[PDB]
Amino acid sequence: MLIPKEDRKKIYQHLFQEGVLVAKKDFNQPKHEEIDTKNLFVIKALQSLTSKGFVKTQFSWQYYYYTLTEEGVVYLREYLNLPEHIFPATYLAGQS
Amino acid sequence: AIISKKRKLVADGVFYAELNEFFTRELAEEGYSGVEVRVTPTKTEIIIRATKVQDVVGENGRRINELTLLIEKRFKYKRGTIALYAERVHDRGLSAVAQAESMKFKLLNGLAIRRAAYGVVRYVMESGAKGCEVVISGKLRAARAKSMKFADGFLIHSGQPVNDFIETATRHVLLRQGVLGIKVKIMKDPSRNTSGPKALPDAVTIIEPKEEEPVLEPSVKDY
Amino acid sequence: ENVWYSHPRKFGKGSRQCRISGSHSGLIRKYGLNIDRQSFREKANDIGFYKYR
Amino acid sequence: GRVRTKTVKRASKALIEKYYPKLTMDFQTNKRLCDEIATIQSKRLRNKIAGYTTHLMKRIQKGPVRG
Amino acid sequence: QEVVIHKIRINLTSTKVKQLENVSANIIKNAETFKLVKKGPVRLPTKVLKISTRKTPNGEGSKTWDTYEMRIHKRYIDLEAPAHIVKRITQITIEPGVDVEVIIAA
RNA sequence: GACGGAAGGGCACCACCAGGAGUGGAGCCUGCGGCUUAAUUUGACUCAACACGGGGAAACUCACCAGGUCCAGACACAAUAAGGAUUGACAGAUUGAGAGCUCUUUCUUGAUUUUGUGGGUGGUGGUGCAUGGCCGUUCUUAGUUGGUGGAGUGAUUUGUCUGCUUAAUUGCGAUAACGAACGAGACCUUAACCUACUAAAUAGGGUUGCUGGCACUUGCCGGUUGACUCUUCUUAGAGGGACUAUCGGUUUCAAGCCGAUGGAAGUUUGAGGCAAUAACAGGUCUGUGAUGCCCUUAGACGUUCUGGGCCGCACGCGCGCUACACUGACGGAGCCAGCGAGUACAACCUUGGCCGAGAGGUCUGGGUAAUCUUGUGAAACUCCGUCGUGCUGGGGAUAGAGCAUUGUAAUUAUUGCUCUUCAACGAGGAAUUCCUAGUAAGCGCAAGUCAUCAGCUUGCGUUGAUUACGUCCCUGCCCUUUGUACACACC
Ligand SMILES: [Mg+2]
Ligand SMILES: [Mg+2]
Ligand SMILES: [Mg+2]
Ligand SMILES: [Mg+2]
Ligand SMILES: [Mg+2]
Ligand SMILES: [Mg+2]
Ligand SMILES: [Mg+2]
Ligand SMILES: [Mg+2]
Ligand SMILES: [Mg+2]
Ligand SMILES: [Mg+2]
Ligand SMILES: [Mg+2]
Ligand SMILES: [Mg+2]
Ligand SMILES: [Mg+2]
Ligand SMILES: [Mg+2]
Ligand SMILES: [Mg+2]
Ligand SMILES: [Mg+2]
Ligand SMILES: [Mg+2]
Repeated sequence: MLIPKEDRKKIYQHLFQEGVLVAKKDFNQPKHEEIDTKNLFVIKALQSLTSKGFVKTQFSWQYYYYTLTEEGVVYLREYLNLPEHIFPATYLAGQS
Repeated sequence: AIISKKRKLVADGVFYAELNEFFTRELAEEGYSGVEVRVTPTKTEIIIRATKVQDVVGENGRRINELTLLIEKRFKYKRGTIALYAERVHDRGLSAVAQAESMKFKLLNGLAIRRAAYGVVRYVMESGAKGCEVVISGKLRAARAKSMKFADGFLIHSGQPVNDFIETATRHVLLRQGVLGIKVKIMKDPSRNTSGPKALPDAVTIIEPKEEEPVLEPSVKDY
Repeated sequence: ENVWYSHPRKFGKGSRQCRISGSHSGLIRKYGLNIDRQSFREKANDIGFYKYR
Repeated sequence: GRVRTKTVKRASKALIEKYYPKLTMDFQTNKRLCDEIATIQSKRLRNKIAGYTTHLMKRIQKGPVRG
Repeated sequence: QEVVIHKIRINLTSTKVKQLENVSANIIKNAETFKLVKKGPVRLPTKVLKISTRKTPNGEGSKTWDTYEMRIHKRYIDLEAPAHIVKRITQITIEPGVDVEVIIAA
C-alpha cells in the first residue's frame, strides 16, 4: 500500500503499453521482470485496482495473470494522462 | 538452447499442463474443452477448442490477443512467435469435460440436481454414445453427504480398452454450504473411432459363407 | 523496504517451492519437474507420464 | 489352469457350424482360415480360437458332439 | 553455384512411436526422391523415464506405489548433401508431437 | 440381511501341512507409547496406526516454545489536509544485535497514508462426524445386474444350481428359464525366441593398411575410427511364433486334469498395469488460490528474524542393521553386472595428471549424453597364504584425541578418515512373519529425498537352494441348509 508514486506511474505506463501484466506470487522479491520495481509493489497495486473494478485477475500456478476492463482503461487514461488513439491490447494491439 | 533431451521433453509436457490449467481457469464461461500445441519452425501453434468460439475471439483480437500477451509474459516468447486459434468442439456430447462444465453451470444456476443429471444423460445418448455414467458426490439435502449415481447404456471398467474408449471428467462445484464433485464418464462407440482399434478386443464376429450348387459333372470353358 | 527481510534460502526445503501448490513437502525434483507428489499424480497424463507396469 | 472362456468356445462353435467344410484338422491351416474369415481383434485370441476349432475337429472324427 | 556436399546429422525425438516412424518414412522418401548419399534411420535405445509415488495423498493405508513411466524415442539420420536441399526436405514433413532437429555441417 | 459356543461344502503360504529364511534374546539405528519438558508440534492405533504422512528436522522446513520485526488492515466513509497526512534516520547508552525495535535527537519525507467505523484477507487454526478429490479396505476375493418367461396377493424369487471342473458365476453339464451386460478372461506394458527382414565410424565385428610384442615359416596376442565390407552378438521398427501342439493314458469318453515328445517358451508361458455392484461416519480440512461453517484477525492462530525444540530418558512395544566365526576371519591376488542419473546461468556428473596413510586437495578436462563419468572392472565370490575352535586374530558397542569435508552455523559427536578403546552377544523363551523357481535366502548397486547425511525406499542385477505340487486341522473369507424375539443387525 505504501507505494512511491514514481513506481506506480511506471507500472501504469507498462500496463498501458501492454494491457496485460503477469506477475509471480513473490513477496520478498527484489525485482520484477520488465518493470524496475519490486514484485510486491506491482501485485498489491493490481489487487487495489481489482478491488474497485478496473483489472481482472487470474491465478494459475503461483503466477498472477492481470488483464484490463474498459473502466480500467478509462481510469488509466485519466491518471497516466495519455490522449486518445493509443496502444493497449483491449481495443486491438494490432491485427492477429 | 543447451538442455538435456529427456529433460526438455519433460519441460514441454509441464508447459502444456500449465497451459491447460490456465485455460480451465479462464475460459470456464466460454466452456473450454481442449488444447493442442505445435512447436513448428519460428512459431508455436496453440489450438483451442471451446464451446463459445465467438466469445473467445472477442472484438476480433480483444480477448485472444490478451491471452497471447499473457502467454508471452509467462513462458517468455517474442511478440509474433505465438498464435491462437479457437475451434468448434465437434459433438459437444462426445466430450466429457464439456458435459461436466455444463453440469456445473446448471448447478450454479440452481437446477434440480437429479433432473439435470437425467438431462445430461439424455444429451449423451443423443450424441450417440454407447454409455454414460454420472456420479454426483457431496451433500445433496441434509448434512450427512451421499454420492448419487445416474447411468445409462454399456460402459466398461477394466483393461486397456478403458483409456481407449472411455472418456472421463472430474469437476468440483462450489456452493455456499459445501463442495460438490461431478464425475462424468462416456463410452465412445468402437466402430466410430478414427484413430486406433475399431472394436473391443474380445468381440469376434465371423463373415457369412456364399451359396453353393457345385457338381453337375465336369465340362470346360475354352478361349 | 525494511533493513532486512530475508534469511539465506538458497538450499534445503526452503529454496525448493512447488509449481502448483508451493508446498515444501513431498516434492518431485527429478527431471526438473518441481511438482509436489499428489499434484503430479493428479496431472501425470498431461505431462506425458503413463502407468504401464 | 487352462480352461477356455465363452468368447473363445462359443466363437469356435459358431465357426465350426458355418465352415465345417474348409476348417480342417491341423492347426496352422485352421489359424489361417480364422484370420481370413473371422474379424478377430487380437492375435492371441485368434490363435486360441483356432486351437479350440482344431480340438473340436479332432473330437468330431470319433463320433458326433452336442451343441 | 551452391551445391557443395556437407555432413548432415538429423535428430528425431518423440513419445509417440508410430508418428516418429511415419516421419522417418517421409524423410527416407524425400531422400530417395533427391537420391543422395544416405545412412539409414539409426535407432537409439529408448529412454524410459521413471517415477515412484505413494498412491496415497495423506499417508494412511496399505503402502501402495505407482510406476509412472514416460518412454522417449530418439532416432538419427545421416545425409551427405548441400544444406539448402536438407532444409527443403525438413521444412515439410513435420508432424505434431515429433521433434525435428538438425545438426548441419561437419 | 446380520448373527449363532448350529450342520454341510469350498478357497487361500496375508491359512496349515513338507521344509526354508527367520524376527521375538543381544549391541545399535529408527517408528510409536509412556515419562519428562518453556517446547520436547502434530496426524494414524487388530489385519487395514507403529523406516507411515514420500516425516533421512542443524535453521529454513515448522505446524511447538522463549523472545523480538513487519503489514502483505483490500476497498468504503470520515479527523487532521501541507503553518505538514506521513515515510526515513548513522554515533554510542538502547539492544541477543552495523532491528532508528526504540527512548537521546532535529534533520528529511511529500497526501502514498495514518486515527476510528463498515468491511475484509491471510491462518501446517479447528472440525475427515459438514464435504470434494485422492487413497486405503471389504477384494484382487469372484462376485453383480437388468430384459423377457415362470413362482408368489406381496416384500421377493428363479436365471445366479446336485455334481464334476477351473486361478475365476472358468467351463462342462443338470434345468422354468432363455438369451445378455459389468467383473474374471480378453486387453496393454514388460520379460523370454528370431543365422527371416530393415540399420548403424552415438553398437559391435571381419579382412586389410601402418604398427607393438612374439615364436621366429605360413602362425599367436596386441595398438591405432588408416581403408573396404558385414550385422551373429546390439539397439529397435515391421512381422512371425504357442494354440496345452503331437501322441499316450484318465474322466457322463465331457469340461478338464496327468504323463511323455518336439520346442525359445507348456505353472493364466514369467511378472505386473487396469479392475465390478454395493459400501466404511477407515485416512486425509499438515498437497492444494479443493473447501463449508466456526474461531482468529495488529501486544494477531498472518507473518517474518533469533535461538532452541522435534533427537530429551526409570521404562513398554513396532520395522530394521550388525553379529554370535572355522560353509570362517584377515591379507594379498584373481576379477564379472544390470537398472539408473548427470550442468550455461549456472555450478550437475566428473575421468586423466600432481600433491596427501587417509579423508581430501588441487590443476586440467570430456559430457545437455548408446558418444564423457562408466566396461559404473559393485559386492558376495574364486586362488594362495597367516589364526586355528580361547568372549580368541569372532564381534563390534561405547569412549579419548586429532586430521578433512558440506554449509552463514556441526557442542546436542552432520558426516568422511587416522590411531587407541575394546562392551553386549557361543544361534535367542512366551510367541510369530515371509515364502513354492531364477522364487526363498545371500550380496552389492541404483535412483528417491539430498548443500551435507543410509542402517530406510522404489528398482536392478549377481550368487542361488531346501520342500509341497496337497488339505481343510488351525486362521481368515465365501457359499449352502437351518434358528432368531436381532434389521442402529451380537459391541
Ligand atoms: Mg471386462
Ligand atoms: Mg483383466
Ligand atoms: Mg486381508
Ligand atoms: Mg519424528
Ligand atoms: Mg532415509
Ligand atoms: Mg495453506
Ligand atoms: Mg470419512
Ligand atoms: Mg417377471
Ligand atoms: Mg438370486
Ligand atoms: Mg489326448
Ligand atoms: Mg496375467
Ligand atoms: Mg473417522
Ligand atoms: Mg482451514
Ligand atoms: Mg513398513
Ligand atoms: Mg556405460
Ligand atoms: Mg579385542
Ligand atoms: Mg539428518
